[PDB]
Amino acid sequence: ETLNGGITDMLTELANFEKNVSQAIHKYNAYRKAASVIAKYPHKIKSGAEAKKLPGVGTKIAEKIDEFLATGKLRKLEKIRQDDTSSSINFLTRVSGIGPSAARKFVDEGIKTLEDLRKNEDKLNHHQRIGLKYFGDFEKRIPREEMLQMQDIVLNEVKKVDSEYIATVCGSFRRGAESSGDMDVLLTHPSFTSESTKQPKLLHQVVEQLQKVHFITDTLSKGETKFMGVCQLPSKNDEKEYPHRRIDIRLIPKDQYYCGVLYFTGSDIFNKNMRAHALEKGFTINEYTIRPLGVTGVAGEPLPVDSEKDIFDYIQWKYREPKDRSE
DNA sequence: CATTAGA
DNA sequence: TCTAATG
Ligand SMILES: [Mn+2]
Ligand SMILES: [Mn+2]
Ligand code: NA
Ligand code: NA
Repeated sequence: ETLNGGITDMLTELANFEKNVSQAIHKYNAYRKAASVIAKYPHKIKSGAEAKKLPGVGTKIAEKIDEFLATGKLRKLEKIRQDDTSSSINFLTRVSGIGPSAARKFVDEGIKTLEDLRKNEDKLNHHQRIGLKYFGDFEKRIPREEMLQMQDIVLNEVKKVDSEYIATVCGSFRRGAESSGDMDVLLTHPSFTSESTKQPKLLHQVVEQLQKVHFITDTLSKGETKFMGVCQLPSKNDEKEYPHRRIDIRLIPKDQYYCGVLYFTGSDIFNKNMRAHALEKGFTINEYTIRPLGVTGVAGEPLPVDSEKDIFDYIQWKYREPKDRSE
């Protein structure tokens, strides 16, 4: 957790690099498994040879480990950190819609900067355009103060469209969090479940509402169950307008909500931990359900849930407020 | 791990 | 269709 800190961090740097710059998935995957075990390793690593004793640690990494233990740095790391081309990819990548792939392509074409991106808006598709347009706004955290204003809007229309809708702004926002990356709203309706062969309008309607009143300003992607967009708080009596925010609305079969909702509420750790517990408690929990575990190894049979309570109940735990869904 | 774009 | 990108 810290006794192995640099080791891990250098390794992660290295790893990341294979994966983005080059396309060395394997090396790339090499580094993480390594980086993952050296972390669990309960003691301070004094040499490569020692690390080496680890699973995943080959001759390759040991070596790096030495140079790093030996001198406060790593050449290859030093070299990569420097290099303009690789530098450039880590950056273009910043744009929503840009990934390694395009980053490499763009680069090899001479697009290294935001400016270049502009001059060639044409080489970019709609998602990336939007990403470019809102670059600045995209990196800015979401003040809960705002988070609450937004939620208030969204719930407001939803209802207005159909009173039957059930919406839940999930995430850290849900989890108390002072700020948040983007708004995730879970959506479900009663006339929509497992079987009940869709109702795409169900997603569309609201999406339509939100736009009608200007909360939604752009669409990264709209399907029949997931909508990825851009929203924004009405710029008041002027002097102050609101940064453009990433928003994801998702449709759900009412018969999956809480799991869903459970799930997204996280925290990643609360999850797994909650998930690990369902196992002893003779179950299984995943994004959509919770099935009783049968001795024969595995088993099935979807337990019926009417709230996040039902689930705790099931696995017989303490109902944890979102607030304390921390770990 | 799964959904939407795209070309 | 594959293949990219975000979650
Ligand atoms: Mn989020
Ligand atoms: Mn999200
Ligand atoms: Na080994
Ligand atoms: Na990006």
